[PDB]
Amino acid sequence: SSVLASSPKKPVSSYLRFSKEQLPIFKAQNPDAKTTELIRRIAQRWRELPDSKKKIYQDAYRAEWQVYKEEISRFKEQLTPSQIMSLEKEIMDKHLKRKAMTKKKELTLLGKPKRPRSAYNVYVAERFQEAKGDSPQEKLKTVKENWKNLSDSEKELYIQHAKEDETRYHNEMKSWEEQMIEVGRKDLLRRT
Amino acid sequence: WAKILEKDKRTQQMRMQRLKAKLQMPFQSGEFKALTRRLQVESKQMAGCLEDCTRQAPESPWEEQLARLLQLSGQQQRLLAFFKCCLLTDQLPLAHHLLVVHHGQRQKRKLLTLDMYNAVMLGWARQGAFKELVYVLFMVKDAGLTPDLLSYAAALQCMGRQDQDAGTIERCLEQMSQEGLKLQALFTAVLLSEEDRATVLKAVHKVKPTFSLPPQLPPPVNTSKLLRDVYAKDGRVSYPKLHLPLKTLQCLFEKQLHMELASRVCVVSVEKPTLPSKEVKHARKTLKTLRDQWEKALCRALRETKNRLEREVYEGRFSLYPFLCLLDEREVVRMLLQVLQALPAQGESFTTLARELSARTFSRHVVQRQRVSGQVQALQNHYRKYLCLLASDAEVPEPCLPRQYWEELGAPEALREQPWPLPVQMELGKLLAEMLVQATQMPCSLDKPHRSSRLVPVLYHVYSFRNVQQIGILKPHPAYVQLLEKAAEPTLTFEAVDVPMLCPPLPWTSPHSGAFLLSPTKLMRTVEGATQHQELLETCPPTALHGALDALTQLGNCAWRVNGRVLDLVLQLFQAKGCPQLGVPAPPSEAPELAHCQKVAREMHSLRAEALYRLSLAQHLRDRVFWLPHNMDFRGRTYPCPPHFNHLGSDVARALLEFAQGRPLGPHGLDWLKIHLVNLTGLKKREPLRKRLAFAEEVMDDILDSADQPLTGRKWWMGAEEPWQTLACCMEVANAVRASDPAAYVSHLPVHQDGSCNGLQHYAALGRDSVGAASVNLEPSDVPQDVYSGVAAQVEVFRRQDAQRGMRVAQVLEGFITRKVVKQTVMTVVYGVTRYGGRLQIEKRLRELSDFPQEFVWEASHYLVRQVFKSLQEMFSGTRAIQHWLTESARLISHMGSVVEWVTPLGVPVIQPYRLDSKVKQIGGGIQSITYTHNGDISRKPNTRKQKNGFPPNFIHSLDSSHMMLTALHCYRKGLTFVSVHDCYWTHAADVSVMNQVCREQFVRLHSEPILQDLSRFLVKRFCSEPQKILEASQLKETLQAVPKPGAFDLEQVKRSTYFFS
Amino acid sequence: FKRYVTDRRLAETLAQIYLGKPSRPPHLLLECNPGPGILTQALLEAGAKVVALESDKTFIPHLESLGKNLDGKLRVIHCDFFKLDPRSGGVIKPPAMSSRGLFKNLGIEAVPWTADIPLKVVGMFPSRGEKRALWKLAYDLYSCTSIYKFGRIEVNMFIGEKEFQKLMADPGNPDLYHVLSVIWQLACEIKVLHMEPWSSFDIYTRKGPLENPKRRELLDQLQQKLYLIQMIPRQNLFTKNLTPMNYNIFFHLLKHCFGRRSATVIDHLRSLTPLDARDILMQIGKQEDEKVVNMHPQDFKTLFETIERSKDCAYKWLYDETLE
DNA sequence: TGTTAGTTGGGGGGTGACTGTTAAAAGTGCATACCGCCAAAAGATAGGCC
DNA sequence: GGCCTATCTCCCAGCGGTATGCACTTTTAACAGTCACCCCCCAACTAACA
Repeated sequence: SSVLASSPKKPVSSYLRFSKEQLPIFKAQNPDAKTTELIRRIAQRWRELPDSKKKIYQDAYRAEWQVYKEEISRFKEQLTPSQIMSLEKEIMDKHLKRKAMTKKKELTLLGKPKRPRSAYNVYVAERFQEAKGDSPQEKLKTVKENWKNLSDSEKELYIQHAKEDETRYHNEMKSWEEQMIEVGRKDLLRRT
Repeated sequence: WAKILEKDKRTQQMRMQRLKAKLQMPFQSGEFKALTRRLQVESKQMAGCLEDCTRQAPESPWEEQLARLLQLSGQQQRLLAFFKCCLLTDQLPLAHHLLVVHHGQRQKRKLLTLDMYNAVMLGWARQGAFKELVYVLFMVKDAGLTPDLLSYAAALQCMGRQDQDAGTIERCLEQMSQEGLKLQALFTAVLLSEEDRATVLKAVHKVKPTFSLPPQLPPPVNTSKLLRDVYAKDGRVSYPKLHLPLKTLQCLFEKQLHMELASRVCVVSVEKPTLPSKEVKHARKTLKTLRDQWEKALCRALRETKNRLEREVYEGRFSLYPFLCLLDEREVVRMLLQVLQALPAQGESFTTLARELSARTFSRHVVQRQRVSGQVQALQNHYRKYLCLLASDAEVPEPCLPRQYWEELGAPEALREQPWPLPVQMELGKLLAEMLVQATQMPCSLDKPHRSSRLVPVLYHVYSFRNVQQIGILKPHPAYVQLLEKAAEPTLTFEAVDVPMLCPPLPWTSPHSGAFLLSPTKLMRTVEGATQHQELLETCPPTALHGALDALTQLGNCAWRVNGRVLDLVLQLFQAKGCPQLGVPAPPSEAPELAHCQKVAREMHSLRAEALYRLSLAQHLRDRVFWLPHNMDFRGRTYPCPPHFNHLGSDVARALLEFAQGRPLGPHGLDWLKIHLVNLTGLKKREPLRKRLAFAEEVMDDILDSADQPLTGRKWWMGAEEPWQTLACCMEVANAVRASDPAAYVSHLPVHQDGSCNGLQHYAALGRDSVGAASVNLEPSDVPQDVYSGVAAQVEVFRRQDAQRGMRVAQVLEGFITRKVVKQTVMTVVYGVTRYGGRLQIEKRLRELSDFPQEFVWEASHYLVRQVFKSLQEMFSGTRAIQHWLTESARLISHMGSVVEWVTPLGVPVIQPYRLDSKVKQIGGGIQSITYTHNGDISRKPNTRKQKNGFPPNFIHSLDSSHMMLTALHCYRKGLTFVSVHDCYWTHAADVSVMNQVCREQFVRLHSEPILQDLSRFLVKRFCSEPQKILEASQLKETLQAVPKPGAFDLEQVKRSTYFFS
Repeated sequence: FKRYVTDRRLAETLAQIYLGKPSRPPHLLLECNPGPGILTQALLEAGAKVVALESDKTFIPHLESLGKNLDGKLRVIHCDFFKLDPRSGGVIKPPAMSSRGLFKNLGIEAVPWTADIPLKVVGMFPSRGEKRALWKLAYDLYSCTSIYKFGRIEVNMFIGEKEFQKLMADPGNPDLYHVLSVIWQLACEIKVLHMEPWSSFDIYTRKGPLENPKRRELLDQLQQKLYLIQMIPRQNLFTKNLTPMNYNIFFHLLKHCFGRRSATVIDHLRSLTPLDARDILMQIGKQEDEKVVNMHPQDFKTLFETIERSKDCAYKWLYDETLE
């Protein structure tokens, strides 16, 4: 029901299928072992073996390429220009999704601002376990109602903790921007 | 809270481990290169040196130094310009980053050259930093390029600046011996600054305290045959002096410096005021608010472009980042706004605008660099010491020419930058043009602003179609044009170069250093073949060009002032409807089937803008003294540097200008003033001098009436051929006669002397033709001779005999052959016969007279030229032989693949700029792909059609220039003011006798030398002394040795000719 | 490099297709080049009159030899059809003439546009510069000058296969679609009457009737096929918006659009007009992603009239006579 | 000076990553052939082709 | 060498846009056990944009 190649079955490449099928073999031979060395053994095996198996796997992959060609031909007979436009739109959406995932991974793996927790955020982080409820949303609602019931006298300590965490965040932020100038993420600075 | 803080600490330490790993990990992954990263400071054989010694980093940076450490593609020159600009912009880490990125890749390492490493080595020669210099040395040896003198100079500068151990420098200088690198070669003939050689001297003095450079004190003297007398110590000489005192000339220099440091001059308009409102204030307010909005938009766009191109410089790509940091933002935006203001309603081409924007940026960079350095103060000191020779009440111990005094004093080097390569100029201009189009935005409906909220561009990109081809032009929105015309601007703006100087211009000491104080100006103003002329000029021996440089300096030293009495009358006509027959253009609004009325308004709207500009500039300089610099084209013809307010032009241009220093008339000056008036009248052209003077005495009352009442009177001066000059002479003669003493009256009015056709005079002198030397006035006679009458008679005879055949062009022209059209035809045939272009002018006269049928003009002109050509063949003898020989030599030289080259008798080399079409290259982009001819292409070959029909007039042009230069240089020693305007010589009325002597004697001394035979012996050495292809050399040798025999005419008789120049 | 008809069967079928049975036989038929002859005899035997227009004076005796009868049916005149009303200034040599004098001598007068056809022209196009001849005819048609000042004249000339294919093209075969096709398909009604190979026609040069027999082998080496075209101008061409005073702006718009073919209509309208392009293209009933290639000629006319009809704005165009 | 939006924490879910062979998409920067005729004078000459 | 063919003023002035082909880099989806995205109002912040 999808124009993209996910809905049909795409043939895995013959050499690629060899490297794929050797992985469970050495997974079973070496249970709970790291695949870091399993794939290295697979690559050593592929580099050591002669080119005749590569040639016959080329012939097999050529046959699968011909059957994939006729599948794409009948699909194009089934396809419409509106379906081509929808396919292009799905490709652009996939590009946007992978760009967003990549930039989020770059933000998380590298140094990232974790902005300070407010007074209510500190109250939630401290007193969430004490509250009792059937569902977590009910627990958050009870914590929110209790926080609204709290007076400013008890809230002064939470505001002080929020201010201290703001100070540590600001210092960590100057250190992070200095370190990231040392790393060179010119996009990861304040604009002004 | 303890657990959350502990988890935060573990993640934080993990991030420190990640950042230490990133600092440790080499940048070998392209996905990381896709992101903007830090600056980088640190094959099988290429990486052999860097693999070990860099890893075990030396504790002592002085070790591993130099030898102890043991035509371009078009893209490469862009990288070289990038590094050379990063030297000036103080961004060495950026250039180092790009260099290491290009060094890492195998595809990008090939196009790097030794100069690109040497630029960075010189960049870190300053400011110390042994580490980076050692790293660049490692990279150079990885590439394999053996180091040169400049690398050793950079290392010496570094150790001198950091003042490290002298034993290490002595070890460095025990190296570089046993090799050919001589030490004195560092200090001369290598382009490095004075601070660089000072630091190298500081190093060498600690190494070798006995190292002294050779002084080379005395300069040489020209000592050629024709220029021996002007450079001779034994003689009596009285050099002229300016009338103003030293303090005034000291104050004018500051005004000129303040005018040239800024790049603009604002001049009040001479248009009639519009002080009544008539809703011009609404337009004026809308202009202001829009022009501030555009300024803010341009600043924002510039900052965004710079922040994008910096990221483009990162990730290892070339871009134009250092070029946009060469100037401040406000100056770039101001230049763009000035360019948008001076935009015609029709629009201009994209490539023209682009170029304009690139040239202006380079000029402002050159001017600003001298401000950030100290050359301005040195120029002030040298100028104030120099002004003693050119001023009154200030005496020099010995008399000498201004160039000799300039160089006798210690002169600053005044180093200048080499020009940018062409692709960088084109891309920078295109980028700024794109910014201008995509930044400016304007309301759609201006009459009703609240009704519409749509925003449209100011400038539109459109195509103009001609034949198959399309030209992309930029056109303003018509509402903007209507708004501009509806408001009245009280101010026009000029550049500093386009305005006359307010101080004596700087002397000509070299083909690069010259007229303007800070702006750069070249001797030869040729776009075609621009590099070859300059290379020939810098190649020649140093003493060759003193005559031309001294003559140009003398022409530049002349002081000028404005004749305001003529100016008042001209602007009186200008502000009214005006009179178009005298020369003042009428307004387009007065003028009125639709296409005709559209075109007639267009042409006068074209002319009136130029008239307005000249009149406004003249009113600006109404009460001031000013100087006009000069230069020369490839033929030797001398032209002023300002484009429109040069003293050349029409009658109204020459009427407003006169001398600033006055000399008494003497016993005989007033007779010369009367003869000049009769000469400008246009009558009595066939009469002796005494008849002219008697006629002037008979028309005394008429000239007095024309002087006292110019417009209300009988209007005699309008009937003259050139009215305004006649009016000026009328005023001067009236003031002279109404004085008490006719002598001892100071006159500031130029007097003109000119031959009929100097080309024919030079042909007659070369061939020694008796008939020609009688036809033009080289033989003494009591009555003048006129060539144009004889040519007109011969053409009339040929036309009359052709008319009987029934040819239409012969019989249509009856009663129409006049002196003026014959004059224009002869001037076209003799001078500027290259690619016949006076035909248009030849058309104009035939169109101007009303009796002629207009539709027959096009066939008529093409006829007339042929006839006069034949006439000039019939009358003159030596002209035929000389033209035939020059044409044949040009043909046979051009067939061999060589452009025509020769040397003037004064030592100036001349080469011809005619070549076939070059390979045109294109630049792609967003708005448009642009195409440009690439100058200096080797594959260009001679154009035989243009290199054949060009040789005979160009040689005569060079002879004209030589004669004028000799006359100027020999009139300087007698204390005379000399000006050269077109074919005319201008001098004060008192001295026109003695000048008339000199102008004859030099003509006898230039033509007493083998002009033709020296060509015969020089062209064979230059062209016919090659053994590579003797097949055509054997044929060309005879015609190169075939010089026409002279006739029977005594040249010395020209000394006694009294109508030779009249 | 000229050609005529010298056979008898081909002259016969051309004579029969030139004149239809309902059409009036005394309707004046102008032959743009009779040549040596042969064809004109067939036209005389058909029954209609002839006005002969021969460029070369050399044939003028033989053409005068026929028509010894005083009926005036032959009426040979010396001029050239394509050099009629020369725009370039100069003396009108006997090959060049003015349409006014020629049609005064013929005795023909003016007839309004919404009326029956005055004349009929048979002839042939030049071997080189068919584009230039078609462009000059279009300039004479859109602004009523030269021949087209009096009534609504047809032409029945011959054309080559390349120029024929470049004309009459549309979306569907999109590659050859260009400006001259649009202006001719709006200007008149086009039909095809007859097609022949080039070998049937004679071949002629300046020295004589072309004697090279291997030039027939060059004719087969080119293998060019010739078409006969009927071009009858349309009655409703001159709409209130598209007038003889407004035709140059239409030509500029077409040349601007067919320059930079791959772009959309909106992108070109951004340069052409200050008004909104989305409004115009939704008003005519079409979409933004449309290319200029797949746009029919009547939508080009409708676009021009839609721009022209608006009276809200003072400035609707960026074409002044400066661009000329 | 007024308006925007994405982070800071909540849990469950699905969805994609870290270890890697395969082998072709896929992207860049050049060089070059080919459309457009927007309509338009006469004569002498030089080059190119047979 | 001899016949015939193509061209000309302004130097200014310069032409743009499509489609094809070819030496070279990068660079991704396919399989999976198991931990990162993304959500939710609460309020606050607030740098950034207009």
